[PDB]
Amino acid sequence: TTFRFCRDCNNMLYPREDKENNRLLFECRTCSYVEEAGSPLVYRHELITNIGETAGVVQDIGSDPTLPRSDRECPKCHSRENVFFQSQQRRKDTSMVLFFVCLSCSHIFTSDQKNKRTQ
Amino acid sequence: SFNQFVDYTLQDIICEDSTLIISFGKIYVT
Amino acid sequence: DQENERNISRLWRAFRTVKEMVKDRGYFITQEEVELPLEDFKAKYCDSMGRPQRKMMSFQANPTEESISKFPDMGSLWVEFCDEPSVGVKTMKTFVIHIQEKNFQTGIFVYQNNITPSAMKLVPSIPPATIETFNEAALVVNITHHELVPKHIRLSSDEKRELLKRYRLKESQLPRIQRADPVALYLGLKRGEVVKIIRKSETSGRYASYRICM
Amino acid sequence: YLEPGHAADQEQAKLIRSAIEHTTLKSVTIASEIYYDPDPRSTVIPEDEEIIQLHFSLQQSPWLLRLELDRAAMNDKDLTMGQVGERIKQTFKNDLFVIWSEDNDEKLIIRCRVVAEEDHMLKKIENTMLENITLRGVENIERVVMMKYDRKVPSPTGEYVKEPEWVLETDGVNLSEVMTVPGIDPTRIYTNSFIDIMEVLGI
Amino acid sequence: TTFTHCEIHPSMILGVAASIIPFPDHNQSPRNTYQSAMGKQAMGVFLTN
Amino acid sequence: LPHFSKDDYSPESKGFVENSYLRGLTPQEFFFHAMGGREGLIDTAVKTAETGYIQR
Amino acid sequence: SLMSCISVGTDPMPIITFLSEWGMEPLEDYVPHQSPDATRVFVNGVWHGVHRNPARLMETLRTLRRKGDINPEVSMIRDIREKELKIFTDAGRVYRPL
Amino acid sequence: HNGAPHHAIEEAESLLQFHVATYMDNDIAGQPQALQKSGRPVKSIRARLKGKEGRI
Amino acid sequence: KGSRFISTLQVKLYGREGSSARTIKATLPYIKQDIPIVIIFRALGIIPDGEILEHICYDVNDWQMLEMLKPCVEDGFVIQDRETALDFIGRRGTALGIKKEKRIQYAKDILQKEFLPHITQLEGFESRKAFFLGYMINRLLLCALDRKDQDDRDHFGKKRLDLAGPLLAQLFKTLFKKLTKDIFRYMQRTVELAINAKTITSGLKYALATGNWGEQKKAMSSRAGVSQVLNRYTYSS
Amino acid sequence: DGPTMREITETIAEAKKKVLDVTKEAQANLLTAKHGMTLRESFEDNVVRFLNEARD
DNA sequence: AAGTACTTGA
RNA sequence: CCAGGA
DNA sequence: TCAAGTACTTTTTCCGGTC
Ligand SMILES: [Zn+2]
Ligand SMILES: [Zn+2]
Repeated sequence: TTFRFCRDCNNMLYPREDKENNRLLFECRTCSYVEEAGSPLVYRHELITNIGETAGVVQDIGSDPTLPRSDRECPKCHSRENVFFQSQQRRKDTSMVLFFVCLSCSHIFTSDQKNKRTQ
Repeated sequence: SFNQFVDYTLQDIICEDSTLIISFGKIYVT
Repeated sequence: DQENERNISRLWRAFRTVKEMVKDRGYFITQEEVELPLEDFKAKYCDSMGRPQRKMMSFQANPTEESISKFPDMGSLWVEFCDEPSVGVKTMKTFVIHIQEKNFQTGIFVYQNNITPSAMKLVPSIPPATIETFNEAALVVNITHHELVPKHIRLSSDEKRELLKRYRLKESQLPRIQRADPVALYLGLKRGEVVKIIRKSETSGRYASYRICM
Repeated sequence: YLEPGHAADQEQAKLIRSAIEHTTLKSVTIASEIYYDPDPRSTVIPEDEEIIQLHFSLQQSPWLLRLELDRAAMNDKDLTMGQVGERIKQTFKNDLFVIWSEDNDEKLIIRCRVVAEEDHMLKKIENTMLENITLRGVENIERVVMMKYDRKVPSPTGEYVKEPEWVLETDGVNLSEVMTVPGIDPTRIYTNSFIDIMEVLGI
Repeated sequence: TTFTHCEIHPSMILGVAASIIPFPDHNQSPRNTYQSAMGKQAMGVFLTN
Repeated sequence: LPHFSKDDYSPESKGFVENSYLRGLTPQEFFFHAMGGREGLIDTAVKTAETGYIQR
Repeated sequence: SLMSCISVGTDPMPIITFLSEWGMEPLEDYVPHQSPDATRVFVNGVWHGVHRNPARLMETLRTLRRKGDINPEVSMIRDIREKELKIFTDAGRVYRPL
Repeated sequence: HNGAPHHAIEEAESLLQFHVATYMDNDIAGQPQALQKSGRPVKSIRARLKGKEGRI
Repeated sequence: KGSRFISTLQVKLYGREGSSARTIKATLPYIKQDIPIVIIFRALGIIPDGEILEHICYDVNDWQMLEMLKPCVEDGFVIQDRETALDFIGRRGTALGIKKEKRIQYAKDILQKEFLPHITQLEGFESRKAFFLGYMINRLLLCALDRKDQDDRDHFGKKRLDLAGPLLAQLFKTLFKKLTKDIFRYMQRTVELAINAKTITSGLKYALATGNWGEQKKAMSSRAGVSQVLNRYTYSS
Repeated sequence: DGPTMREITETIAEAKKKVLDVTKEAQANLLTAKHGMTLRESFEDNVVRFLNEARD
């Protein structure tokens, strides 16, 4: 989604349709502000989420002693130095796929041999 | 636990909401 | 074709069970009459589109020679179906007076979805004759046929009198079948009426229990 | 328990499993989206461009409800885009205009439009859709497992012989309804909830 | 290779009563739980005074 | 336990007591057996009154 | 257990005074989107502010304890993933020596 | 019998109602527990017959 | 230490997983109803949405959590300034405490003295208590978005053991305050040195003998078995 | 027996690998859940089953 | 911890 | 109540 | 009128001390 606020109010924006020119706007319900929409998408639900998997990957991730290490060669820098964890999306369903974070290039690679990622 | 109470805690209890129109100063334990 | 044929199967399955219940109650219905196939049901009670014509289905039934021996005052029965999913005071007043004029003893009304509280108020309006309401959906499956459902047999006034005499009982002391009980409904039991349940026993092979109506 | 004949037929078991195990529009949906697509004939989403080009050839709201279904999920609980779409169409009747991407097509999509003030209206329609629209199955009946129970039965020769059968195991109860289902033995059907047995089969 | 700390002695996970149980690593879990209840009722010199 | 790495689904991590009583238990085996052992003592304790009232 | 002890309860101020002096931006002046990766610092469930390089702060605080300057019964934890640093001067906490 | 102050009457009445109430049952919904001068509540007659330990 | 206001703040996510209009309201000490989070921030001084949202969600990217805040913004849309927010809080009593000047003055006191009493009970600390409430809403939503696990109510790290010292502390405080109000009684009587030292002694004496940790021969609910006779069967015992 | 103890140790040893094998299989997302079960639920069932098969 | 019985808002 | 026993 | 909330009810085997 990614929504905007009113400059002047800082209050949130409500969508208004410009019936005449068939176009979407964003009105402020505290002042007389109006701005045209960036995207046609107003609301996104998302039931089968993937946002949470690689959360809290601070560059300090290597400083956690609790995290386990592996000798897996990186897809980028080919470094056999990396820390690993499972999908941080705390759901029942969730697969046991592993996320490896490079102790040099910091690139996040997975063990998923069914699908190919970029997060 | 008891030592921390006598030495400190006990004094603090003696003077927190204590003072009445009469104040309570330093505590002594025999 | 679609999912039309399935509502037919269900109405036919329901009809078989109605016929089953009627024969069971103690009325003259044949086995070939019950065992009527689906194809034969279609080519009888379906219009010029194969849509079920429930008005045609409605039928009269008479007590078996055997039934008048046990229950002499057991009169004729009328079983009416309805093509209107919601049955109202208009269609009900028709059926109600029909039973009073044809001097019927009992009358069953098989309805698709509902019977308005307006129409339901005409149910106990014409005694000594009695009216019963059966939701078509319940009857799709004959519960009596189930593994766990044993033979219930309705006792006569004399048979009851004898039971109580033989066991030195007050009606209080007998185990009770609830008036609304699926089987008490299937048999059209009235308050005071007694059933004789014959169950199989891992103990004795055959065990006879009795239940009085609520 | 299955119908007398089709007792060893695993494919018959699956058929009933499918006909009884409850399925909602929610269980198949990846995500729902609300877009402002003002031309009913032409779409701002270039993906969908092809779906319109057909579900038009061989008046309505400019606000679009677009939901993506999961192919993997649409399969385990056997379903077609056609049959899913049909349920929505048959739920909202002539007050919702539905189009859907083909079972073949890469992404699985259902485009919906209504017949001043419409934003909140569609958010209600999507809640009705996910929570109230029943696709397959019977209510209260979830997780249906297939089971190969062993049954002792007399053989033609007389002796009692092991003749195992396919049996279904529910995660919920609805006696009245599952009994009236074609393909089962309504004479054999059992529930651990005796309160139900009492209510349906007598005391 | 990440080790931040080391255990002084693993036997220290035990309380006063369980610490008199000889080879508690060779007993079934509750038999140990039983002894750390019975020894409290065992006679002996409680204090020299 | 703090003696293990995160996301360890190994038998040794999730309570598999590899050893015989004759051989002896490792501290980890000992504590896990203790957790499992405590569960039975809890039901023995509870069941006792629940079971009593059922009887009544 | 034999080596278990229970925290007597110390004073939080020497630590709050120490923190501010060691790169701790006070909550009163926090601007979430400016410093968005900021490690949030708590002392007895009281959010005092944020810190930009916790790595170095955590090491300083640990050296402070291991020296005696920060009392040894004081608990300090750094959950890297959650971006949090919670400190406990608090009484009643059960501890063991390692 | 005397100069009825009419409110001091409905007052003295409601107190008697309470005593004759709390005598038979002291463990009533509307909380005042007719506590003996010792904090300890007064033992009602109902309490005496109430299950396991006590009469029946 | 100091009175110990056992006021527990609940931040409630109304609506279930699959219900429309999932609002966030919070039950404030001495206020009958649960106030929609927004009004609380407004009563605190954080007036425009987005300034409010900044305190809750820390990542401007995270659309998922932000959509979840839109209903709250709609719920608090009625109240637009700090004053009208305090009145709305003041309206919902208490009892009600009828009078416009009275209710707005109340809400001030509740937010200062009963709302989040740790942190500070002082005046000018709205900024601190706002960011905290926002940290709480962040955690409420983080769990509802299935990113964090529900809190383990049985984690030993989240438990404390009150030994002899804190136990005595609780009881001594109770009695010294009872002495303070007996000091006030003899000062009121003196319309112009009679401080009963018995209350402190006999009080501690009662508690430690009976093990009924409270005041005094009129104990219940008091916690019996706090103080007990030392087992001297064997040394280990 | 000395060799029975070698034979026992090597029974656990092979079951320990069988478990790692299902773990590696699950981490590589190749595991296919049993109808009416989590991918994880299905895995734990297998692990638990091998380890018991082993103890016995 | 799980009920009956009664009361309250849509 | 408190502590214990099968 | 009918779901959902409210009050208020109810139990838990047998056998010294210190008060
Ligand atoms: Zn504005
Ligand atoms: Zn790399």
